[PDB]
Amino acid sequence: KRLEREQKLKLYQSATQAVFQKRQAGELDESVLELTSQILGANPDFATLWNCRREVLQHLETEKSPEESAALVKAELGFLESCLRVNPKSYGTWHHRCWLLSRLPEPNWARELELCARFLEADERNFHCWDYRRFVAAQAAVAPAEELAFTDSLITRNFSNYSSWHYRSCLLPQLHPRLPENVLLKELELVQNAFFTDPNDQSAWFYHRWLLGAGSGRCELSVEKSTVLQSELESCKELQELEPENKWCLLTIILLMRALDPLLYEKETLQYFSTLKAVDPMRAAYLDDLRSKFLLENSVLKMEYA
Amino acid sequence: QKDVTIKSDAPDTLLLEKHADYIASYGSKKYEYCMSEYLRMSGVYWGLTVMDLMGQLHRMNKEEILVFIKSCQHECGGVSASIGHDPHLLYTLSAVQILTLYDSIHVINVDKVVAYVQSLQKEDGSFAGDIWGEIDTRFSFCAVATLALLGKLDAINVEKAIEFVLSCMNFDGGFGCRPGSESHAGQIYCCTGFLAITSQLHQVNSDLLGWWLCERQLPSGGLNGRPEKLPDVCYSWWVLASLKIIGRLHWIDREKLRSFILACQDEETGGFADRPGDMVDPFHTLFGIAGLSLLGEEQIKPVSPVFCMPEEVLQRVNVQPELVS
Ligand SMILES: CC(C)=CCC/C(C)=C/CC/C(C)=C/COP(=O)(O)OP(=O)(O)O
Ligand SMILES: [Ca+2]
Ligand SMILES: [Zn+2]
Repeated sequence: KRLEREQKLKLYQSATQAVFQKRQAGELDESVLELTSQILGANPDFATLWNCRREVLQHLETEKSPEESAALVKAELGFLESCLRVNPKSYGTWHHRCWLLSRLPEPNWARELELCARFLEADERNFHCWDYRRFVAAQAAVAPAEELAFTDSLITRNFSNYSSWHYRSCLLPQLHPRLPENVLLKELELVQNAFFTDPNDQSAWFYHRWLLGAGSGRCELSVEKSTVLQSELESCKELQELEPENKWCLLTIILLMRALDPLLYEKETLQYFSTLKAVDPMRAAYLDDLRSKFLLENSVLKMEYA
Repeated sequence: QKDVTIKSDAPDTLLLEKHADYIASYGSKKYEYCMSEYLRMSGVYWGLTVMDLMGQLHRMNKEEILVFIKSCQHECGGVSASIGHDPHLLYTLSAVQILTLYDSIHVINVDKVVAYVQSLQKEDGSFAGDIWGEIDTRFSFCAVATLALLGKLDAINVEKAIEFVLSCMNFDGGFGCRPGSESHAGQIYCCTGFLAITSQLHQVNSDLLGWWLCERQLPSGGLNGRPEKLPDVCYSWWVLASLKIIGRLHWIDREKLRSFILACQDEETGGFADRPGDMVDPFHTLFGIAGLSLLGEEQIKPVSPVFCMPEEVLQRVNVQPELVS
């Protein structure tokens, strides 16, 4: 342990030394690509070395044949993919890939989308990869509807869904292009499946709270939406019975009652705040402030009675 | 549900003497340190700031650090992490924070720093980190914090910068790296700090964002950086500082968080780790100490939630953005 890393250190130190010497000498060649490959594998956050690689690739592009140039970029893609397998959360590595692809005549975007699907099946929460996927989708002019279909299969195949629900929150407005009610109802159905399938799973509850605000007034509640929301309310009460320590369903009961009729449900809303605070005491201060806000809203509604 | 379980013999007292000793001798033990030279300037900033919060700044090497900083400013005006490395907004900010701590801003060429920052703004208002063009709201914060400390916020296109940052606001009230990016505590800190500096906190949904942030607190008392992740002491900074900026610091359980932060100390070596019983480092030492200050620990100087520097320093340069409450 302690010995072998005294060796590694002096290797990285002399290779680092060697790279900086070559750079000061203006030697922008495959030397320096060889040296930095040996350092960036274990230390991808060494930003200056990614810069050195770019300076070399730029220089060589001017002095090499188009086929030699093409060969260097394919080698770079393989290098990059090997680096990502060891450290998939390095800002520098993902940016270098983006820099490289943006430069190309040329680029094979469907292959890059596949790379993304592969990294996301390993870690569905890797934000770097989701950011890269959005980059690739915009470059390839992938339509929001295709990306929407990708997110569905991801949410249903397993949990760890916050990143995929978040992506849906951005896509849905684009394909729209404040959701239309037919879309909102279908989303509510999808999310309500999720949180009844895995009531633990905070991401569906967060997305549902957004959906509850993303509609028309209420009360310009349609009979269909009124009925759907009332149905949700009763389903959450059932889940409360199955899972008495589940705080998300309790909060959602409160929010549904707000969405339906604040004044008619005043009594129940207050009862639910008490239960919820006992179940989730770390959020007592938040919940008291939420209750205070809701009561002030109620006073305004009552004072609107002429 | 992913959480740590704190052990019953976890430290439950603040060990300031040990932390000051740890930071004072950091990088002298010499060591595989070495490794992290690509962030040296920020490392220096973390050490100096935490020492100043603890009243121990004098035990660090002011004259040495000023020569180091001067040697890291490049011809373009930007500052690198270390000698021979390339300039970047991250290390330009750290350098300027250090010089602010030391009331030594004219050690570097301020006009050229301003010109460097100005040069990295894009047409949509965003900022690249350097000439290679990585766009991140981190760099929006670095740009306006650097300029605010220099009295030069007027040098950039502020309305366009605000527009870009607001385009990064999400369904859940938070902010990510770039438009479309998922909410992350780290980016929320950068963005709420940015909006504080530019006087735009009225554009944040404080109740919605505050809720998302307070739901970062796990049963252990520690905070994570997004849903379904493990807690980490540096979120005691990212999350609390954001909550303070938006007037909702009381939405977390302060005693439970304080207990978690104290459990991350190493009682033998000093310093703080990311989680109880892991290896300590200066980054987590600063953020643990700064978190405790936000929570009102008497032995630690009050810390600015926007700049992560002692408030007395910001008062001296007269840069204290108004927060929500
Ligand atoms: C204190 C100060 C003045 C800072 C300057 C601004 C700055 C660099 C903020 C960092 C923001 C952050 C922690 C982002 C997520 O990074 P990550 O990808 O490491 O997050 P993770 O590994 O926890 O997921
Ligand atoms: Ca000294
Ligand atoms: Zn951390």
